[PDB]
Amino acid sequence: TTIVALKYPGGVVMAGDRRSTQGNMISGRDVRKVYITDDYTATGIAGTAAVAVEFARLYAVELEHYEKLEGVPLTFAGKINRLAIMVRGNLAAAMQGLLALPLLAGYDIHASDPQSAGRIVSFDAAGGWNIEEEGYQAVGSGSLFAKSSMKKLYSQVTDGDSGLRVAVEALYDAADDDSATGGPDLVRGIFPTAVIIDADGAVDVPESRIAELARAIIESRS
Amino acid sequence: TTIVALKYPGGVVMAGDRRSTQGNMISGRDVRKVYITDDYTATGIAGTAAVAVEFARLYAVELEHYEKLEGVPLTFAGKINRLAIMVRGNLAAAMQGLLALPLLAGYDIHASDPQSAGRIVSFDAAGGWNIEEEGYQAVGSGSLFAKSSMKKLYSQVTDGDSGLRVAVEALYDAADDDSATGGPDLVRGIFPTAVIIDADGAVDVPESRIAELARAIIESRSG
Amino acid sequence: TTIVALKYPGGVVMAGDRRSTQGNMISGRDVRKVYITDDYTATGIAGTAAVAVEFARLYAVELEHYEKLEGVPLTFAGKINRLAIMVRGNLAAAMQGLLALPLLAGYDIHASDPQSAGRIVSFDAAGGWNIEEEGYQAVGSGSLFAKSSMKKLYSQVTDGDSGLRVAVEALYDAADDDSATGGPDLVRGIFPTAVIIDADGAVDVPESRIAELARAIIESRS
Amino acid sequence: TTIVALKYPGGVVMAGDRRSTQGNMISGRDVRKVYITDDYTATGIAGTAAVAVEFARLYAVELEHYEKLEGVPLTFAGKINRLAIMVRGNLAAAMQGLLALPLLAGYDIHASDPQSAGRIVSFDAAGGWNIEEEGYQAVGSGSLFAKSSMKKLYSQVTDGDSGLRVAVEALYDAADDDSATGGPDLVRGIFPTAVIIDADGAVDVPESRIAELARAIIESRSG
Amino acid sequence: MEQAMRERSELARKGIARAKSVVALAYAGGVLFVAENPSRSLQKISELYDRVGFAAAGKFNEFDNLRRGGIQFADTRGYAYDRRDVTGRQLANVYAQTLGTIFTEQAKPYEVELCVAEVAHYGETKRPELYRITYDGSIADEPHFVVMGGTTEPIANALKESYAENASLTDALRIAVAALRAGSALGVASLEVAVLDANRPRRAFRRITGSALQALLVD
Amino acid sequence: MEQAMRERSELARKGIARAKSVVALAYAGGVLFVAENPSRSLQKISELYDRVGFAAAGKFNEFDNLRRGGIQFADTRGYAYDRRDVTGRQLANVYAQTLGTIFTEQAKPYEVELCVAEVAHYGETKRPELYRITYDGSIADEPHFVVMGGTTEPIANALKESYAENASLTDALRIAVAALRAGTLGVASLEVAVLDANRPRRAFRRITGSALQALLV
Amino acid sequence: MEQAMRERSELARKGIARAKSVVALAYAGGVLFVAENPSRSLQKISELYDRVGFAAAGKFNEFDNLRRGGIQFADTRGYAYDRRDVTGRQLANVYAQTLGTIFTEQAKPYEVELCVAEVAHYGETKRPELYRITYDGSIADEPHFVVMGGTTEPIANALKESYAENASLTDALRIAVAALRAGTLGVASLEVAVLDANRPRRAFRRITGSALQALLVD
Amino acid sequence: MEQAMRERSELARKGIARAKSVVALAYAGGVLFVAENPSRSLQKISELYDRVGFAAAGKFNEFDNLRRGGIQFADTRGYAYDRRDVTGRQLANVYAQTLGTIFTEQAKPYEVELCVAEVAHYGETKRPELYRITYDGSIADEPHFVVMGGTTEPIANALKESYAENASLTDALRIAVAALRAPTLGVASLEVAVLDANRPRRAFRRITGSALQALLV
Ligand SMILES: COC[C@H](NC(=O)[C@H](CC(=O)N1CCCCC1)NC(=O)CCc1ccccc1)C(=O)NCc1cccc2ccccc12
Ligand SMILES: COC[C@H](NC(=O)[C@H](CC(=O)N1CCCCC1)NC(=O)CCc1ccccc1)C(=O)NCc1cccc2ccccc12
Ligand SMILES: COC[C@H](NC(=O)[C@H](CC(=O)N1CCCCC1)NC(=O)CCc1ccccc1)C(=O)NCc1cccc2ccccc12
Ligand SMILES: COC[C@H](NC(=O)[C@H](CC(=O)N1CCCCC1)NC(=O)CCc1ccccc1)C(=O)NCc1cccc2ccccc12
Repeated sequence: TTIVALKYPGGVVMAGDRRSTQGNMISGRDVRKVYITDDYTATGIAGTAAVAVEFARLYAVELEHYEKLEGVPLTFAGKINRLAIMVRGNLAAAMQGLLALPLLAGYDIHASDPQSAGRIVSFDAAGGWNIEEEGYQAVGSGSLFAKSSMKKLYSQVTDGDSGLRVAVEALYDAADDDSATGGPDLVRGIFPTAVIIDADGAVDVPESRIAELARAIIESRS
Repeated sequence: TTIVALKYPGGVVMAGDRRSTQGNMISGRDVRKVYITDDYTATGIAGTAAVAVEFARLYAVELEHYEKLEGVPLTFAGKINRLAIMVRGNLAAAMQGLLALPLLAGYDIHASDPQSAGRIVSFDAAGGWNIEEEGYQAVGSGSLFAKSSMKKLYSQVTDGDSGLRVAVEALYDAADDDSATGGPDLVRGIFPTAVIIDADGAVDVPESRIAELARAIIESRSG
Repeated sequence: TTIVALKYPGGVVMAGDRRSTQGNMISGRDVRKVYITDDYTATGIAGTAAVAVEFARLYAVELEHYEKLEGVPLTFAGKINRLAIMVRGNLAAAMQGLLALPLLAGYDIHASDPQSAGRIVSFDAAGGWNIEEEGYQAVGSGSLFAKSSMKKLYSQVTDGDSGLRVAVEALYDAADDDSATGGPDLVRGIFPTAVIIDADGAVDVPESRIAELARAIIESRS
Repeated sequence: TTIVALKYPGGVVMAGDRRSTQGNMISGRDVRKVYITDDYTATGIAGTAAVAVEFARLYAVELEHYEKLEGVPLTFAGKINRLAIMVRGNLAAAMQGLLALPLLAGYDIHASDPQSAGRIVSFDAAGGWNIEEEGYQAVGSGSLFAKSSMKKLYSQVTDGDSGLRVAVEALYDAADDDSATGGPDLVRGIFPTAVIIDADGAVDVPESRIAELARAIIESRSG
Repeated sequence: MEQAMRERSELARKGIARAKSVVALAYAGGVLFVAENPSRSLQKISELYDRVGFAAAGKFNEFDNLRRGGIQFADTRGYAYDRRDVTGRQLANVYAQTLGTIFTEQAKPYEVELCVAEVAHYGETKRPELYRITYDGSIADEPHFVVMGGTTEPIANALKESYAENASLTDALRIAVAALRAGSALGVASLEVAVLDANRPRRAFRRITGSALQALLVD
Repeated sequence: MEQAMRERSELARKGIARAKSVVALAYAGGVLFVAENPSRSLQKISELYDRVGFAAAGKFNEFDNLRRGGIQFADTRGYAYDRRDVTGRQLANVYAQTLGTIFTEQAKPYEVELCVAEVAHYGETKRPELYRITYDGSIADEPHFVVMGGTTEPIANALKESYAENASLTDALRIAVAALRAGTLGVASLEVAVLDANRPRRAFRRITGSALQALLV
Repeated sequence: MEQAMRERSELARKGIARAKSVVALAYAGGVLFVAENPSRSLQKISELYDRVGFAAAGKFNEFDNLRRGGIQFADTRGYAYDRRDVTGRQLANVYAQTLGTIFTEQAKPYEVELCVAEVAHYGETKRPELYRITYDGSIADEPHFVVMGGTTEPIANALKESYAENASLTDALRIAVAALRAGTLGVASLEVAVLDANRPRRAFRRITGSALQALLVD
Repeated sequence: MEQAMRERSELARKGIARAKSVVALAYAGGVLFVAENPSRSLQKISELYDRVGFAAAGKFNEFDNLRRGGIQFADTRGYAYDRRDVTGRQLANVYAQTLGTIFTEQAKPYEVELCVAEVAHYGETKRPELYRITYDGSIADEPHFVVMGGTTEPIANALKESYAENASLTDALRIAVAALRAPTLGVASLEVAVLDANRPRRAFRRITGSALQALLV
């Protein structure tokens, strides 16, 4: 599994692969690991599938719950804190093999500079959190390959599109060196999923664009 | 044990073997592992017999309970979620040997088109779930053999009867390579159980049909 | 221990040996392991003596309790379910050595065909249950010898008397190959206990008849 | 420890030795292990001394408690059930070394035949129970030897006196082969304790009677 | 309290008087229960234990609660000790205690009247026992018959003269229905009839229904 | 004591007399439930178990509480034992016990009247059972029909002189709506359901919209 | 018994009669909620679930308690099963049960009146549903409009004469504010929200300030 | 029922009328709290959270209980979520809920009246918010000023005629003390505090002693 997130001028992007494994066996090819949790926030999760999906769903439900009760969404720090508390709450089961790490990407509408409103927060198994100032972050079994790739490719990010291509390429390198992360399946037409968030909100990146970007990467590597 | 489920145009089919074992010893030949949980859903379960049957029973009771209380049956997603929560609830006992994995096959009446309105959901021991978009799925000690058989035979599925054939044949291959899965007992006349579900609901396939199909498979592999 | 039960045309029979052991030492010769739990049901139990007897007593009391409270006895499926729940309830103590497996034989008065209204249900330690649609079943340390004997002798079962013979003979083979199962003690005149159930209810077979069958079997083997 | 009980025509007899040990060390010479729990029942207990005495005392209190509350004594089956429930209740502590097994001898006033109204019931550590028809029974570290002696000597039991002698002799053999069982101490004048129960109730056998029978046995074995 | 307890006693007594009547009388074969009951399936007479039966008059849900509680008590005592230790005197005693506590402490007193009957065990010579428990826990030991519910005076008088403790089942039944008729103004459709049959091996309680009861009625 | 119970009983009786009426009568195909119900989505008649149905009159939230309690009881009993051990006599009995306790101990008694009906199992031959439980836990076993809520006397009388055993579905329905009139009654003001003894498992079945309009004319 | 219940019912009825009025009516685009509310941050209309909205009249802390309880019920159910299993009928039913319990057992009955409204899911053609729950748990399902709080009769009649099915948003708004007057408003005295059947997921949306002024000019 | 609630409302109302008066009004620098207080250590105005202040009139132990409960609520929210999620609307709402429960269910209702005020965070342009919570849980959203305790009418009218939306601290204080009069109150009978929108984090600060004396002259 690999989830990537990077900031571009005025927005943020998050992408994730589609592969589910049980040990060495492939048990999933169309899996979705990146979710839109609220109008301006998206979460990608790595680890035990059951716990991961429960995290994403329950987290979105919690945010919208606070929004409807108090008439205003949580501050971004509040969202961070609740996700962290959820992870810390799962620590016990994580020690027993039901581990799940989230990666949070958002656009803070209360931020000072509408271009520096992008937010990327990483977590550890104890619910430690980090707001990333260096522009990108990844989680999962291929996160070190994806981060080391983005370390070289990030200078190419100049708008909401170059960022998507650097994300997809980082996922490509992750799948290139990590068998638990799935790369582009041109035979079946299955590509990573992506969500992009700017001042207009959080939207799903259409599949066709990720397909064309992936093909560009592949033919570039041939 | 092997439970198979596959989608056919306008419906779904689920079949299961009949063998009950304790270690190497065979302790059952007529066991049933596929149950009609509601008018449009059937569940096949693998693992510890007690836990499996209790899962099927309690699950059916839960669905009908919600239906009678709220005057409408659960959405299919709701049914999936409840089964998953049940498995997740059993995880602790599963760690001590009372493991039970279900496989869910249903017909979603709220689907946008009675073509591909069939649904197949598989689970793991932590109650992870997956809605299969590739047409078939299996669970149990022979699930890999059955899934690999259906990987080759699925292109032949065009209606309910061809799907039922491919299901029974996948069970035949599973029993061919896995001693914990039982094949057709032509001496006793005991064959896998099957349920087929379409817009008219979920019905039990009569033993006759499954027998004819089994002998068709045997004679195809013989002469 | 060996408990056998087989169906005959229009009824069911259940028989059990009389031996109580502690390891290798024989601690009982007149023990009874088959009980009439209901007007139309009999239960034989194998394992720890205390747990077995308490199972039989508590189960009979439970059935009669429901009968007097609701004015009608439980359906046979209900009886199966209650016995199963009892075993599953004991699983914890069974893991520590207080193990007890029951075998249930009954006559379903609500069945469509009175000739096939006999019922035989076997259980496992987790309360799993099986309604036998094959004619016979056994439980205990000698149950495999008894099942393999009945596999050959079952074709001879045509009435209650032939069924009782086949049952006692299966117990004879079990005791022949299992030292924990007791055979007929011709010196003391102690023979297996038997219960037969038809439309007239469940009655205990008198010891004289079982002794006659035992001597027939012995002479047949010499 | 050895407790014996045997049936004689119209009654029952129970006897026990007097030795208390801690490992190899003798910590008691006059210990009493057989108790009259009610007018028609007596219990002799083997194992941990504390638990044994607590069993006898608590049991007598329970029986008399029921008698005063309901105005009638328990049926013999009821008494057996209560003693068994007590043992099963102690199972947990028994697993940790506080084991005590009882042996019950009684006279059933509600029995059909007064000559065979004697009752001897043995128990196991889970409170399993058996009503003995063999005629005799023993419990304790020497129970094998005493039961094997009574197996040979039981045909000589024709009344209460011959039964008493056979009991004391079984205790003598038990002490002969088991160092945890104490034999007659002719220097100190300490002999086994015995209780005899008939239609007139349960009475303690006097020390002069048991002493005479003991000296007869000793002289018979000494020539 | 001088008037609260008076009001409670009156509520219960009136409740019992406004309800149909029940009779239980000892006959040569054991004990006979006859109750005016139009229902096809709602019972006023029940088995308690092997040789112990139960009859009630008053509000259904309340004496049914008491019936279920009595069955619970009996089965529990038989399990804890032995079946032979469960006696009619015991059930009568626990019913007296229970109805006393209900009468003093429940939100509303129970409009019920109870009869606990016991016949001898198989093969034992012993006269039947009848116990009467009232809404306030009062307990009485009746020797021949018990009448509960409605206007009891005509039924008690009818029974008191022309009674046979050694009557036949049919004779005792027809005397019982006669006494029930003296408190009117019946047949199979208006009666619930059951018997504690001292000649049965274990469970003495059995119901007399339909054509068989018609046989006992019409001759 | 006397006046508290008097007042509770009167509150309940007035509450029931102020609510719409419901009738349930046995016919050749099982049991028929007809209730004055203007609502599109609120129900006075419901399924309890495979062969057991439920009808109620009075305050909605209260008899709905009782309905859910009955479904819970039935499902639990079927799980603990078997689906065949669940009977209409049981649900009626528990409703009597419950309504007795509510009437005696709850802050305000329930202004409800209940009917529990049972038809035979598929293939089994058994006369239907109708049960009526009132606000104080009183229970009665009716052989032909049950009327609850509002002014019953004219409806009960109408049924007494117009009901026949083993009527057709259309006949039984017309008789039911006729008896309801005595105290427009088209499809828009009716809620109709049936326990159909001819169904294999779940006998409860609603008759709504075009089908009901067809059955009325 | 009867006197305590008379007093509870009377207290609740008077308390509701003293509070401002709320109207909810079905129009071509969904359901419209209009309530007399001079405050600028305290709410009488709120979102319950994706396609389910909530309106209340009476004592604020009480119907706000009920509002939060309804949100809790809806979110908990949607989590336990699925978002499509949460319905307006369910919420109305649970509000009836809860208000029954409050009216019968709490120290003081709730002086509140509730409306639960549901529109169809995106792309589905389903008629809107209006539910009215009263201080004692009585529930009724109206097909066109619901009026709560204050003197309701003049508003109910005003709507009865002036209401038309499938009206435009502006039309329904004008008719609603008109019916409210008979019992001069504008943006500073109104709280207006709508269940917008044309929105993909969350149908609830508020109409405030400049937009509301635009719809009021018409 | 009705009698009991009337008596409760009267007890609380009389209690509030007999108590000292408090005023809270928005000025150019934030929010101003002025209260008649002869004590030296018993405080009627207090800090709740970063930008949220609290003022009360009535029985001391009771509104002090509410003050502590509000502090607990605010701190708990800020910890569970974030300090920026604690708002004046929330504290006012929870105070309305709490006083509702107290008014209906406590042995004696609380003879208190509450004001929750909030100013903007440092560097933000948000007009102050004033909330008024009364003894029965009624909550109101005031735009300019709130007066509590004693006979309020003359003070409320005085502020209605003399209020200036953007007055200076000295000006607003003079107006508040003026309206409070309508013995000769001064820097010994007054407790004054301010929510100063120009503080970086904690906006609540007291104006006492020499500084306050400077403000009056
Ligand atoms: C690193 O670990 C690999 C992990 N794989 C798993 O967790 C796989 C996934 C799988 O076989 N299925 C998905 C659910 C339906 C059946 C098929 N189960 C397991 O590993 C079983 C866990 C377990 C074993 C024993 C006792 C308790 C628990 C994975 O793919 N994690 C990636 C992932 C992230 C977010 C959402 C997801 C949703 C579905 C699948 C994967 C998802
Ligand atoms: C591969 O997994 C082995 C499993 N075996 C078992 O479950 C067998 C079944 C069995 O002996 N009997 C069936 C019911 C009673 C009569 C005989 N019990 C066992 O293995 C004992 C479990 C145990 C656990 C912890 C402590 C002690 C013991 C099996 O065959 N499972 C297959 C299966 C799936 C769904 C429904 C079923 C229903 C009946 C029988 C089997 C069923
Ligand atoms: C487990 O297979 C061996 C078992 N043996 C036992 O259960 C024997 C029986 C025995 O020694 N006595 C019977 C009662 C009176 C004294 C003599 N106890 C034991 O083995 C001791 C159990 C235990 C010890 C310590 C901690 C926990 C548990 C047996 O024979 N089971 C067969 C059996 C089946 C149904 C009813 C029975 C009733 C009485 C005796 C046996 C019965
Ligand atoms: C286990 O078989 C040996 C047993 N010995 C014991 O029970 C002796 C008794 C003993 O030393 N004394 C009696 C009391 C006054 C001092 C002397 N305790 C012990 O051996 C130690 C107990 C223990 C060990 C570890 C943890 C907890 C506890 C015995 O003799 N049992 C025979 C016996 C049966 C009925 C009633 C009795 C009463 C007194 C003494 C013995 C009795």
